[PDB]
Amino acid sequence: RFLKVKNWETEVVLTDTLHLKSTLETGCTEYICMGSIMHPSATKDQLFPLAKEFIDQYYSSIKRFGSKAHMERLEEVNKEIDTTSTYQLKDTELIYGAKHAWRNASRCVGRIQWSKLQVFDARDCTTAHGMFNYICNHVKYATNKGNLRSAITIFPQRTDGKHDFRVWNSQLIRYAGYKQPDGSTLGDPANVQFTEICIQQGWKPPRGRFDVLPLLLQANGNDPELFQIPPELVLEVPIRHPKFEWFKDLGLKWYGLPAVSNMLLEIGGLEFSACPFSGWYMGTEIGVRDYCDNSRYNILEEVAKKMNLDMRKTSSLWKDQALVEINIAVLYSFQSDKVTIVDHHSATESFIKHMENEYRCRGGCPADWVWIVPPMSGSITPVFHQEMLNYRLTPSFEYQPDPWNTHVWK
Amino acid sequence: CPRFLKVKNWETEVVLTDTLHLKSTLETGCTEYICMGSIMHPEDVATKDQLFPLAKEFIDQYYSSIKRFGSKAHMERLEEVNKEIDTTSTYQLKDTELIYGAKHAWRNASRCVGRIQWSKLQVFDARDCTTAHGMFNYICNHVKYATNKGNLRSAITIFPQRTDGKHDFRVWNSQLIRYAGYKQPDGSTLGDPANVQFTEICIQQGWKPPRGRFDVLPLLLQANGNDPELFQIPPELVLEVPIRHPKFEWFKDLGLKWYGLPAVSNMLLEIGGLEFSACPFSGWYMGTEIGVRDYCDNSRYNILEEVAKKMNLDMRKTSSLWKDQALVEINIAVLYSFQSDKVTIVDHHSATESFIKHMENEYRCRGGCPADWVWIVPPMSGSITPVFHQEMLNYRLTPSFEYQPDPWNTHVWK
Ligand code: HEM
Ligand code: HEM
Ligand SMILES: Cc1cc(N)nc(CCc2cc(F)cc(CC[C@@H]3CCCN3)c2)c1
Ligand SMILES: Cc1cc(N)nc(CCc2cc(F)cc(CC[C@@H]3CCCN3)c2)c1
Ligand SMILES: C[C@H](O)[C@H](O)[C@H]1CNc2nc(N)[nH]c(=O)c2N1
Ligand SMILES: C[C@H](O)[C@H](O)[C@H]1CNc2nc(N)[nH]c(=O)c2N1
Ligand SMILES: [Zn+2]
Repeated sequence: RFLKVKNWETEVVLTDTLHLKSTLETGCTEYICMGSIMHPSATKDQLFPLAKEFIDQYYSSIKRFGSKAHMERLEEVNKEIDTTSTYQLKDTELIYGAKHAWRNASRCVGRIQWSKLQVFDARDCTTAHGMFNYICNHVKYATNKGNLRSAITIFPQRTDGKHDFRVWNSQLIRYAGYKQPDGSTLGDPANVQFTEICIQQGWKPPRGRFDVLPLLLQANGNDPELFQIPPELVLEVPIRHPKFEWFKDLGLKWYGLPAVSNMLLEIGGLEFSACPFSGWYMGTEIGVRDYCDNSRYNILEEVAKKMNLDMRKTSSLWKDQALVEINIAVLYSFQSDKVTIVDHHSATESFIKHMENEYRCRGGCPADWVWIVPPMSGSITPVFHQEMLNYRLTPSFEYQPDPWNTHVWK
Repeated sequence: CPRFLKVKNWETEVVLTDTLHLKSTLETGCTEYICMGSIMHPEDVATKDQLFPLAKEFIDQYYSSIKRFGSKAHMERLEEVNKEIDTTSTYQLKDTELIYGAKHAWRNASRCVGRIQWSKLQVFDARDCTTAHGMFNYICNHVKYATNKGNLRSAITIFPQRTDGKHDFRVWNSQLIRYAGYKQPDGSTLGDPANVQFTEICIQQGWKPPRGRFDVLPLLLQANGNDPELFQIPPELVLEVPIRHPKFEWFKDLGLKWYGLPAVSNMLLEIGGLEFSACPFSGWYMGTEIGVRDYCDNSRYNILEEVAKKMNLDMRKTSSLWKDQALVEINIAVLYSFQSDKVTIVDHHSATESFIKHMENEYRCRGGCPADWVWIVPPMSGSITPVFHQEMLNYRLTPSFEYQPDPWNTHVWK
């Protein structure tokens, strides 16, 4: 049945019909909502209807549903699943599938850009060296000297589960984290375990606060191999503040390119376990979560100190004030270095415009309020006031197990 | 449905196990295929047959809570209730049950961050009320008790339950204390834009409006399904706080103030299948309710622009974050003003920390704690509060507070 969503600030009401096309589970039931749970919980027989569904919607998108080309594609695919227990996507299908996995990503506030995605087909890759070459090309292309461009690189699909392609890095570019003797942590605390795996694998750590991690790449189920991304390919931004002259002295920097490399791309029942994708940052991703999460860089105290704020009571809101200044700094630094970045006001504004576009042309837009609303100043952004329906459309990006839990070494 | 559900805190890695969800009752609005977790709201009167098991379930729960389950007094209460539903199509709660039920409706309110306080609720039994004048008396006493000269105390006043649906008690006000809002001929709004409709109802009903920026609305009170009647709350019972800033001397020049007592009066209390359509309850504010929503929502008092001007902020680019900057200062002022006037208020850091402690205790002692993340996380600085990182399960337990239709939409005028 048709569902309505209201914006409580503008009184705009949209009608969702698109949800009628979803299949696999949200995690919720009529009795229990799991909207804030981060991760809720093939064969020839399972494969064809999934392939059929996908081919059907592809040919429906290019206005040739039921065509001879459509009819023959279905036959070709069925015949191929028959003999090889799988099938291969056409290039046009791969590109359509990747764009729509982004289009369907309910947790992404950046989806107004969804159809401008550069798709790199790396399905001919066979070795970690080949993966490294492809990933370098991606990074170089996507960075584009600061004028960032959205991109995805797609490695060979899963076959028997024993020969998976995986990027072991959760993101292509991240800073190392080190467990110090005294008990504290140097670098990025989120990456302490992964940093230790790289060290355990032969990586010589500079033990700095912003050491770019090496790539750990697994091809065709083999042991992963270490690679250093060439430093000229890694664009970084020193963080400074437009008024606080002392801010530069904090010694902070971040990288310009956000590139998720641990997710799984599902298209027509096919599983692409290595599909690193990248866009550009929303300022709060760095300024709020990376720098101010207690379990991350945790710099609020220091900043509030230099701001000489009253830090004895919570109700002075010293944390909130230091937080805003940090996020001003990040946006100012990127903009000053002409590195693409978006603030949470502009991004959420664009997302409301996108939703309206999608309801008009597509009959809806799956969206996860819990992730869409920014981690600071929530209700002064327009998505706070926007009701959203969340549901799962395919093609899609999914979570998968960390490779160091599933991999049986040499 | 699975016996155990786990929730993780992603900052602390603490994992909690929920069994309480097995007792969930009505719908969330969600399905296997769609989640409605961000949807704000996702005559008929229970029949004899619908009422029996709802009453039994509640009575069983009550007698379990007092460690007398299966006792003689328990079986006798069951029998008395059953006969009463049989002979009168309804039944009456004992005072003990009424108090237990109200406290648990609060305990079960998944959208409430203040529930660590739930067992400390003063319950006022107004089921002997017959007239709007009497409702007025009960509500004034509630307000005065709850206000306690600034040392606020949580309270609920419970008016007679629904009978046939044609004799409902209702407070027409959505909250006991709100400021009027006036639409002007040029399209601008004076006062609180949120209350323009209700304000015009009051004016039609005979209220003489002072037409100012902070006019306390009168009470519009309906007893026994009769037409509602207007009453002015004695102004000495309405504690207010002028808003000033500990640093910006000019902040007081904005002429802002707010009332001390948040008191919701449009919700329905369900206990044992009985429906209490008039049950105003009150607590104390979290600062952001005022500083972020009331003052800074664009469709509310919307003062961000004027605060930013007096702060001399660059307001031409959003990326200067001038809005965020002014928002923080406004919320510093609100907390500073309440604390200085010794009126109870809690900041969002303290409230959410207490809520996590509460939720952990509930998981351990009760087997769970329904919580609505979308409502629990504060409207500013979300991720620097501990609830942001906390996975939650949302489900409906009874006794409960529920939404109900606005009374002007359903009332049959006499
Ligand atoms: C182009 C600019 C983009 C912006 C500004 C943007 C913004 C964001 C933000 C702020 C998040 C939340 C991330 C987090 O909290 O960890 C997110 C999530 C996500 N984005 Fe986008 N994004 C962009 C591009 C892309 C692209 C190119 C793709 C894929 C082709 C994509 C797919 C996703 C997915 C699948 C998630 C959810 C990830 C998860 O569940 O952990 N995004 N995006
Ligand atoms: C004692 C201090 C209390 C605090 C600090 C507190 C805090 C809050 C806050 C911040 C909200 C969100 C309100 C909004 O955004 O409109 C809320 C909602 C709610 N509170 Fe509490 N509260 C308190 C007392 C109470 C009491 C005494 C009751 C009932 C007996 C109660 C029941 C509820 C309910 C049912 C909601 C959901 C309201 C809705 O859906 O509109 N609270 N509370
Ligand atoms: C494509 C893209 C664009 C954009 N602006 N941001 C992203 C996310 C980038 C990112 C970059 C990064 F370094 C780390 C993470 C992980 C965040 C954790 C893991 C899951 C829950 N939270 C994510 C991707
Ligand atoms: C008991 C209680 C304590 C507390 N701190 N806050 C509350 C809520 C008080 C309140 C006070 C108020 F003035 C308005 C509201 C509801 C505002 C909007 C209208 C539609 C959805 N929400 C709520 C109650
Ligand atoms: C659309 C969304 O559900 C709506 O704006 C909600 C979000 N969370 C909220 N949270 C609280 N505490 N109060 C609210 O009024 C709202 N509004
Ligand atoms: C428990 C909760 O689901 C978790 O902290 C979520 C909340 N919302 C989020 N939103 C975004 N964009 N990113 C996140 O990592 C999270 N974390
Ligand atoms: Zn749900």
